[PDB]
Amino acid sequence: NTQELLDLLVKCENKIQTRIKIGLNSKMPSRFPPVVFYTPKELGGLGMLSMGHVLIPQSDLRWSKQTDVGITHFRSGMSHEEDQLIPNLYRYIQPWESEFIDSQRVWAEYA
Amino acid sequence: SPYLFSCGEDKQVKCWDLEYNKVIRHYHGHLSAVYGLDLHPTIDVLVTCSRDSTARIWDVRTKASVHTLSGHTNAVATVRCQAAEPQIITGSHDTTIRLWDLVAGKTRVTLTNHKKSVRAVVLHPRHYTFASGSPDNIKQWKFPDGSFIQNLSGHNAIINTLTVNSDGVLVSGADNGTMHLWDWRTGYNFQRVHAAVQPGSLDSESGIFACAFDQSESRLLTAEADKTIKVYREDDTATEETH
Amino acid sequence: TYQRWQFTLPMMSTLYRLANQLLTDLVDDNYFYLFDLKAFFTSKALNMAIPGGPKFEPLVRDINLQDEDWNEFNDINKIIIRQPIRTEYKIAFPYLYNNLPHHVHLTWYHTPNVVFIKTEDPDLPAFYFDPLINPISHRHSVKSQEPLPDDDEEFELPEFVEPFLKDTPLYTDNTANGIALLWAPRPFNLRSGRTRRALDIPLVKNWYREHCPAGQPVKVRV
Amino acid sequence: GELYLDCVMHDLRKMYSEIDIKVADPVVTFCETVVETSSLKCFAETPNKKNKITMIAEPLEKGLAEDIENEVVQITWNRKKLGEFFQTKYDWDLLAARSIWAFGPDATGPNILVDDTLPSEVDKALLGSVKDSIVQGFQWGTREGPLCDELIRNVKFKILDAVVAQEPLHRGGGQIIPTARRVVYSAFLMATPRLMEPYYFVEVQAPADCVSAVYTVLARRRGHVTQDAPIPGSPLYTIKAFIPAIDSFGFETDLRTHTQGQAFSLSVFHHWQIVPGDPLDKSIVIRPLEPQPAPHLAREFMIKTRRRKGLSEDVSISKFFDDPM
Amino acid sequence: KHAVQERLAVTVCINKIDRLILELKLPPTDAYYKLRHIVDEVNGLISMYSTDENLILSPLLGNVCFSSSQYSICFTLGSFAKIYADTFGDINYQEFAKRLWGDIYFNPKTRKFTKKAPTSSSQRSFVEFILEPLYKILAQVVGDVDTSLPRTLDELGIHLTKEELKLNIRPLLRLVCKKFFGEFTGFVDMCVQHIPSPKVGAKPKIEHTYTGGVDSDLGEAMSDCDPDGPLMCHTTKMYSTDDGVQFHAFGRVLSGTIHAGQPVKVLGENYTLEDEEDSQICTVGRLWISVA
Amino acid sequence: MYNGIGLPTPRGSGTNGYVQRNLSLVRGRRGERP
RNA sequence: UCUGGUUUCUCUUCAGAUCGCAUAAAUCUUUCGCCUUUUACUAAAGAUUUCCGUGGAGAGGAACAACUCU
RNA sequence: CGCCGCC
Ligand SMILES: [Mg+2]
Repeated sequence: NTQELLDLLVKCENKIQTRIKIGLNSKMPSRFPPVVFYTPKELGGLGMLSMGHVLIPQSDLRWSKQTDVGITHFRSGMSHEEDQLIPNLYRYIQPWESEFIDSQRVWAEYA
Repeated sequence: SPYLFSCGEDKQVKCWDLEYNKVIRHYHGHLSAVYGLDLHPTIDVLVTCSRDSTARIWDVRTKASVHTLSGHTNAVATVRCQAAEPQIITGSHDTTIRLWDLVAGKTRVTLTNHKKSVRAVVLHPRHYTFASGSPDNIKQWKFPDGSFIQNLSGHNAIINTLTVNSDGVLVSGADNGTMHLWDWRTGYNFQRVHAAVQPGSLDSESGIFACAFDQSESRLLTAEADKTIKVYREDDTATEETH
Repeated sequence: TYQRWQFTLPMMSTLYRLANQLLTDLVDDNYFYLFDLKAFFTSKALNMAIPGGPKFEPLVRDINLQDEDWNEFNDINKIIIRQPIRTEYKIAFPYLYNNLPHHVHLTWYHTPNVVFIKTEDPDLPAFYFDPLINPISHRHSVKSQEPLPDDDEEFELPEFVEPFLKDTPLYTDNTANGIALLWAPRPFNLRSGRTRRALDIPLVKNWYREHCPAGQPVKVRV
Repeated sequence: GELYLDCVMHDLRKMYSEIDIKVADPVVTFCETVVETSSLKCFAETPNKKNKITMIAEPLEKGLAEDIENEVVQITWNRKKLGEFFQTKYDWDLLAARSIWAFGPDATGPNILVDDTLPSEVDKALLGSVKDSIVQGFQWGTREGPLCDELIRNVKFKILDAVVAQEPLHRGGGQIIPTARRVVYSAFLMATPRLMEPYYFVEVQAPADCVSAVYTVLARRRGHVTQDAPIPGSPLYTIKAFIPAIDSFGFETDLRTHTQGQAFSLSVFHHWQIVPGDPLDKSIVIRPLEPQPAPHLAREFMIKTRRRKGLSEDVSISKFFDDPM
Repeated sequence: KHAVQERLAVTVCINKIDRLILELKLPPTDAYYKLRHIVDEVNGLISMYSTDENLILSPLLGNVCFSSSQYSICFTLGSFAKIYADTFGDINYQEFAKRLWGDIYFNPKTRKFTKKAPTSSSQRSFVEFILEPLYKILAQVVGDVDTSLPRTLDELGIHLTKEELKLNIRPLLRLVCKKFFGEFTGFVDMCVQHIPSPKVGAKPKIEHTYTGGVDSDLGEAMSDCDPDGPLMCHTTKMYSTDDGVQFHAFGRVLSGTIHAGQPVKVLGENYTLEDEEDSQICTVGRLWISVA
Repeated sequence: MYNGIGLPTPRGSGTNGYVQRNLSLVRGRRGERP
């Protein structure tokens, strides 16, 4: 729900993307593809858990501060659009109210 | 001109334009800190005095050093300049005044007195006769050739400022807080006022670094070491009479 | 010194024919409604963008503020929205659709829409692409003066009974392309002028000051 | 219009008062009327509990509404002669035609009164019939609108019966004017009242190649295109249409954008028409955003001005209009 | 519609005939068809509110003057047969001038302005003496600036020197038809024909703007200044001054005169039901007339 | 901006911009082409 | 019958004009943005210059200048 | 409605 944090994750992840690239003196678009970062260390590579490639949402900026409006106009997050579709980190993390409803039934069944 | 000038110990001399509140000229060339500056009242130059040993004639509109007035042997604490000859008066920390030629650059006449250093000179502005300030014996001179008119009384701190009003009153402000009023005519120490510090400052931090009269010369306002501007006025009585 | 030049209209009409493929068919500044320079200056000043237009950085009018009671008293979900206020409306006239505008310029409004039939054939006033509702060969509904062809010849002196011209027609070979050159672009409606430097003349410059034709990649429109 | 109010706001900001000024979203002055006549008859009370003026309100025809709107009848005429005018024009009844007094708003707005539908003699004593208290009381009570503080127009009220105070210097002689106001629009609101939005007549000139674009950009804004006329001379030619003034906002810019600057339009005030819906309706859910193209945008269109400078809502006829004892 | 509702003198100056013919490029007969159509349309449009049934407009009444403000031409035939007259005519216009519209002239038998076509393709007198010569000036200056233009200047009798002939084709056109047509005589003769030249048409004016006032105000408002009347001058408009905070109001005087700081009884919209609830009478000794 | 929104600082954040439209909306009439 | 001059080269100040129907780079002062520090930078505002060019003016010739505008 | 490119 916190939109201002989803802007921040896209802002910060790209900033450490760029911080590694300036250590190679590169900063170049295709001299340092996102295969290099998002490949797990077990093959080699750096292995980093994306949350930037997420298509950060928007809404009408006039009526945003007024009222819960709904949803329109997805804004592109990280700058990668070639249909690689790097997985989010959020889908591998089991949500909270699901976790508590699992907790209630599991300890009930265990007793 | 509609702009003020500034100078400080960052070696920098600046022309703050007042119609925009921003620096526009930003003079350069002093090899050490920059102490005093003064404007020539008729033509558009600018005379600045430093810590190294020198004073400089900056040409406004060209920001170009017309002269470097190289004749002192230590820091040059203050400088005033006027329209009538002699043009420039530099009182320095090597205990001497000297009086300069603005045109040729050479000094006209140096004034060796003042066992301790001179740090404030001021000119009058009705008739001749400027006056200089030093820990020993604030003196008083006379413009063509320089001539020892008079010395003034025992205001014996290491004084910082001299200012003179058009009706002959003269304030000497010193480094230990004491500021002495005088008159130009006789030399009679008049008031001898010593102000307090404002609550935070310790007792031994009173000292006067600037004093200037108003254009009205009803207000005398002093900038002190207590991070405070103190603004003074007259008093409308009669019975504090002269002895 | 090659500073000044004067041509003649056949010599310039041929140059105007040769200089197509890079010269725009726009007869008036009416294609450029909300692509004018002043529309762009307003879009710069107002932090918004015409689609297909330039996107600048904000200026000193960055952040606004209104306390909660005041903007809550003016603007709730109370106003009668019917259709949204697009940004082309705000760039069009930035005063009733936009509170606090400044450093703002104010655009042009409807140059009078020149029509100008183009030609492919001789006989200059060919009268095509044009209907006509006036009933031909039979009309009267208004009273006319001198409705009595009765006075014989007394005052039409036959030395100059004639019109102002019959020694030359109302058209020739170089009056079709002459009035076609009357509505030409900027270098070609001159007949005379000065000499410009060869790097001073921008060739592909009426090209970008247009819309982008659709069906073009993202690289060429950015 | 748009450009007029633009130049107003430009001269207001940067010439006559150079303080920054917030504006609002534009919205129209709109109007009120009735569609058919009453379904009940009114009731009165004064602080003396002395009067009982029971009456109704019924529509008129739109042409004569424009006529009295546009000074075709004038109040300076002869009583029988203006009676003959309305008599032989609206095939009205003879005894009621001369019975009229001064008209609605400004004594020009079409909210006329006829005293004499129901029979000619009741009182006629001292006031006995509407002379100054009810006439000027209606003037004071027809410019301030009943339903959402917007004016009535093209709805006439006819008094059916009334009574005078015993001596209106002593009893109520200036205490029936607000009762007169309240009675008249009490009879109005019980009669299925409706609202009126203005329309603009728009004249487009447009080249033939981009001429369905104007059909789309006014058909989206609820526009009845009346006359597409190929004109002689100009190869560009004219469109003549009608659009609501609430959907005229950014009209010529939208029209001139879709036709890449070739088309052009002008817009002027036409006569008022009926919004699709009823203001009296309840059990009617209005989302805060999402404009209605619905048959119930009138209820929205009136609650969103009662939500304005406005009043409180729930205008069912129980409290200030009637008395279910 | 708003003018005849105020029953003002509806004359008309239709404009941009260069835009008719340099731009739409109509042949002369069809240009006459367009102009006859447009004058017939404004005639049939004025006669929608027929309190003034006799009042129609046509060129023959001196009621409509054609023009092109791009190139500064006055047109109308009561002023154009002057330019037929001063060079090589001796025509005695305004009987010749009221004769060229909607009737066909033909070259032999020297003149009989028929109601019929003598030759089976006979252009009218309006498109043989006045409109198509304007075509020949116009087309020969914007098509043939090098050849055939000194011939037409020698025929028209306009000398024009080497500096002013090197112009671009649009200002050269404006200068050549400015030196041809001279001054705007058509626009002022169209105002001798109509626009009732006040104190003559003052009766419906003072009737409609004032509320009655016979025997007190009506007969003196019908009079002129002749300084014996009231002051009684209207004001509808309020221009700004350059600084902006000063307003200068603006209006017409009807019977009277203001000199040097007269006390001025300022009426209002509802200050005077019969008498002034407020005046704030003013003393103004500067007032002066306006140009652009 | 077609209508309302985007990003004033495309060089601040680590994005390129290009707001899409939300293609998953639910309503009655939207289109312009067919 | 008399009056009688466009090119091209050098200087001479004035420029108030889309001096240029297009459009560089720098310095200063602030806010940005990347940033570890400094130059290379970012992209907005303000005020200044330099530079590539131009406009009207005095003079000196020479170029058919004697063809002839006048 | 499409940042980014390094001595
Ligand atoms: Mg270091």
